[PDB]
Amino acid sequence: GSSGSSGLKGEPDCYALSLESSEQLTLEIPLNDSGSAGLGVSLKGNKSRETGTDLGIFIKSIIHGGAAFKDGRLRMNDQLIAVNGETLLGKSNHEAMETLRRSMSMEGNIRGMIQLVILRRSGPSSG
Repeated sequence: GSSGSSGLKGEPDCYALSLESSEQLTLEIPLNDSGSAGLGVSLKGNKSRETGTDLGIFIKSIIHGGAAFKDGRLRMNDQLIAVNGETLLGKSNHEAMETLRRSMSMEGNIRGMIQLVILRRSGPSSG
């Protein structure tokens, strides 16, 4: 490591260090007691007419006093770019949602947990 620079007179730019890019979070929810029935959360599908495709799947709302409640800390409208390592965007509203319950009973079986990969840009253009 160790490396830098000095000088520069003007700098045709405010500041550039690292290119910005959407962020991703990884939440782990155990399906030990919940798995029995399932996650315990509801999702909603969003369709786009501008594209004519399926934006994907997004959380609807976490049901407190439950299992997901723990992770409920999150907020609905959480696009599921994947789940348990399985992609969703590649699938449709049905399929996708069909995979969840799958991985929920599949991973929650041998594993007992489910991972949720969400994508949230840096900032929703605020300022």
